[PDB]
Amino acid sequence: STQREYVFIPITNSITIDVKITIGGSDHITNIDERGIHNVLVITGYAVDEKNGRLVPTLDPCDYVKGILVAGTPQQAQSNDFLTLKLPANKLYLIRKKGNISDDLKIYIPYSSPDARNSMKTKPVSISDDTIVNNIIKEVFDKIYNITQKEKVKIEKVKEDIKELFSYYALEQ
Amino acid sequence: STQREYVFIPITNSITIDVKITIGGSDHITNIDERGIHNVLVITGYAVDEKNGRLVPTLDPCDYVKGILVAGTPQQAQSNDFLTLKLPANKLYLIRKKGNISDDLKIYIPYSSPDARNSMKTKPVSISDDTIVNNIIKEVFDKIYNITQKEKVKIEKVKEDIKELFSYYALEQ
Amino acid sequence: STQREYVFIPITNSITIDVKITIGGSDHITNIDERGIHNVLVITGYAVDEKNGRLVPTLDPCDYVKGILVAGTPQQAQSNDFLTLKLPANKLYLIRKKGNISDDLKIYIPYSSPDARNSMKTKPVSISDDTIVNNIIKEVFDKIYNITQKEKVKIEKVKEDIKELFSYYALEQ
Amino acid sequence: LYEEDYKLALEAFKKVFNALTHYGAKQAFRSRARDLVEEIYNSGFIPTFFYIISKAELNSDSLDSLISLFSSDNAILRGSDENVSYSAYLFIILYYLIKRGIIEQKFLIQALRCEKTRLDLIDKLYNLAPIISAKIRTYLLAIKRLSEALIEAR
Amino acid sequence: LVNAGSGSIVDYVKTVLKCIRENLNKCSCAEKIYSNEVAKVMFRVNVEKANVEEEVKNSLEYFETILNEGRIIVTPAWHVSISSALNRGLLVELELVNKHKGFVIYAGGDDLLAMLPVDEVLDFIKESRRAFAGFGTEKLGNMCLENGFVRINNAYYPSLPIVGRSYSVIIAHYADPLFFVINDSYNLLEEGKEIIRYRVMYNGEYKDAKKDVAIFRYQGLTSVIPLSLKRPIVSSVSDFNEIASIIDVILELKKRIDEGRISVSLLYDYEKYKHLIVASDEKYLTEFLVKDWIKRNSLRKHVEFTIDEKLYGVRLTIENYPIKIPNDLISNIVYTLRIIYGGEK
Ligand SMILES: [Mn+2]
Repeated sequence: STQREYVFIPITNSITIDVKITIGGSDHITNIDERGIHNVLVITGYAVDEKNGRLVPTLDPCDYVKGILVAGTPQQAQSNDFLTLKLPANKLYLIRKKGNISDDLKIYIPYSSPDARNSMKTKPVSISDDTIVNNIIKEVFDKIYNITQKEKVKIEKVKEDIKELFSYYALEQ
Repeated sequence: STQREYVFIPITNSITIDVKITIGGSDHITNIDERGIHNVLVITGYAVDEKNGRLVPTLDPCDYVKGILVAGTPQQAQSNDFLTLKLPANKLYLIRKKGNISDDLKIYIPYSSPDARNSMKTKPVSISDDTIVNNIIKEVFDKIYNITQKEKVKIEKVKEDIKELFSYYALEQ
Repeated sequence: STQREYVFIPITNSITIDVKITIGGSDHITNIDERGIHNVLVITGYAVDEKNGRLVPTLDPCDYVKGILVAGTPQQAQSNDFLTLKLPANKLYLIRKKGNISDDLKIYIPYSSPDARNSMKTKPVSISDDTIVNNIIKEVFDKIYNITQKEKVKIEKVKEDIKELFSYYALEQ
Repeated sequence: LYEEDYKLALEAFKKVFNALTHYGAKQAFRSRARDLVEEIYNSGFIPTFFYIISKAELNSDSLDSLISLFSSDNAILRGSDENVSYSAYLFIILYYLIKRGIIEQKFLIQALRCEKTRLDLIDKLYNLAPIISAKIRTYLLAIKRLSEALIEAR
Repeated sequence: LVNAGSGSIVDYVKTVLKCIRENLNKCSCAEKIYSNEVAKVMFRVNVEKANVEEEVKNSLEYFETILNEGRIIVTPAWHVSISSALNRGLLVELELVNKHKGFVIYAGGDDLLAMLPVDEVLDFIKESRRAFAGFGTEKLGNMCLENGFVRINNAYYPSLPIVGRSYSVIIAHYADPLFFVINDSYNLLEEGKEIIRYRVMYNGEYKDAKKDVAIFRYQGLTSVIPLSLKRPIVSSVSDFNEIASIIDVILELKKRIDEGRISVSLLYDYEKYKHLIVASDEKYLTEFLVKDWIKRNSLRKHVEFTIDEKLYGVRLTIENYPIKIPNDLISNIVYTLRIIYGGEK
């Protein structure tokens, strides 16, 4: 088994360094082989959280929130707010597959309070404002994925698939 | 309006104590008017259990559990491990819809420990082996719902609307 | 060579003891491995002989007999009328073919005569009357096929295809 | 038109069928169904009714059986298969008369309950014998055929 | 539709279908379960993009415009397949007709016209109906009429069992003007198809169908035999003997009337049992009434030919028309034989 925690992609900055080591498990799956993002596990059922950037649960399956499959150890401020599940790996939610996996995984899940005293709604927004299509990448992809800055300098192909792929509904709360 | 709490129907009596007030406010979202249960509710991503019959959290793309809405509170002593949410009533998932909306409800849901220690194995479950199915009609829609079975003697109709509506998943261990 | 037994499959209640090599060797052609009946032989220009069932030698091209093929020898009181032919395990028109054979087969086939003293017109009939298929799956299946009833709790997946794949041309004479 | 009389015949026959419990009672009633309509239309309704009642032995037990049978469908007629068959036929006639509005169920059920009133019931029948004979023929023939078909020859 | 698939694509649909009212009504029900498509990609990968937010949306819009409005989508393939299947039927009933001493006047895709001797009518229909659905007790010319298909000796070709087919049979004197016989056959089945309802078995319960009848007429003696008593006609692979079973009944009856097993009065005494039978609804009382009517005019005492129970409660709901039709099946079984044994005077 290997640990695989999930992280979002917001226009704000909520993941700069939240894991000790950038490798974690002994083998990765989500990589870059010159054809956009690959083997991305995605979370359906939960929602993206902008203010106090977290993972918050709602009750509308229309919400699709694309992210990234990072791995490692949860910084030792979690597991009493986090909740983790361990599944037979045919229970993942992956899009843009590049080959299968047969390995039980320990999928760390963030958690936010559902804010049970308020009306919470979402809006369809894709990442825009190109002053923001170049600022999440310099936070996460450079550190975790060693394959970048060591196998490809053509980052223009990933400068495009942030305004179309990682689409998360806005909150406005 | 009310602080709604949820009741799904496993193949057993695994949800009977989480219905305390049984009346709470006045009206409901679920409809049962002479032709089975209309406006039935459902959560996606969870699965019932046998021992500790609460809804396990999963990122399984197939999990879903369906059930009825009943008024009250589970105990007003839990929610250290119970998930509660308020939403303005436009994030609903009424299966077999017939009616209108119920004014910005809060919702309670049964919840279990994701418990990354055992291989989860959930199968699609339906309703069978009627012996357990009667007593809950005398425990979910008789001592609780006072307009159903006080208006329509046709038990053979609704029992078909029941046997083919609550489609849920479960670990079976 | 590897001696074989071609079980003819009508609805007759007279297939009791005609395969005498129950296990005997190492591989029986007609195989049931978690996916139903495969390695199915169908020999054309023939039909059943319900009165002491056999494969009646006819000339019609639309006539045939849909029998199974295992390794056996009938009752050691024959080699008088049965069909004792060897072909190099290649010309076998096999349906649902998953693997090949030992490139040579000696098969003992129930083989009657025209016994022509009356008219003989072809009659196409099927297997029906689910007690019929249920009388043979205890008459022959448990005897030859041990892998049923213990490895497949999908008992119907093997009972289904018989009612849509196991035809036979009769005589009704 | 008298098409209703086949529904009537069927339900009355179901009654007097599942009432007579022993099979000898059934075969006796079969013989009654056959011969008594012949007698009704050869001799008259009143003579044949007198003949029937005389062989039915209307005691208190038999008559409560008949009344409960009008109502229940769980009653059971006992008591000397010849008599029980003649009483089954008496019930067939009275059941027609009731279910078709010739005798009033209240007057009749009263009359089977008391003895001053059996005579007045018989008198009331006599006063309507033409109407009863005219209207009951199809019903009785249906009952006769039903007995021939459903009860085994003896 | 959900079953028209196979293997794994079937599941691809076997989930995606109901997720409209069963689900969030839009293109996010399948996105969860879409992945079992992408669970086979990399062995000889050819595809350009795996971002399917369209082929889940499009395979939802497809079924939405066709279940929101519960029709089918028609294709050139649909039409050409059906027309071809009509041509195979053309061949096979062309062989059927002249199998008996028939004489085609017009064998059409879905229609027919012929003249037969009054001895070969029922047995003809009984097969021609079955043969139309695709079912053979026989090889016809050289076509194998299997269950559901018409296999040309290796070519399994689909027949049309789901398509109904009505029949209209006139027993005409040779010295009758053809003008009238043709008019009153065409209009007979013309309004007979559009007027007569019968008690049928839909979803297990009881419904009233309106077509797949087999009308007769001698000269004022009309009779109607239904042909399916099920809706759809053959919903199972072995329902192929529900079809035209009634004419099997009439054959087993007519075959024994003349062999001296059953008197001639079998068809003159039903006018004494008909009322009880149609006034009954307890099918064992009716079974015994029929058994008694069969037995009381038996030449021996030892023939035991019984009618199936399911042919007891069906009722021929014809309405508001000056034509005379008995409102219960067995009376029509009787009148059909009345016609046919009358077509020999
Ligand atoms: Mn027309």
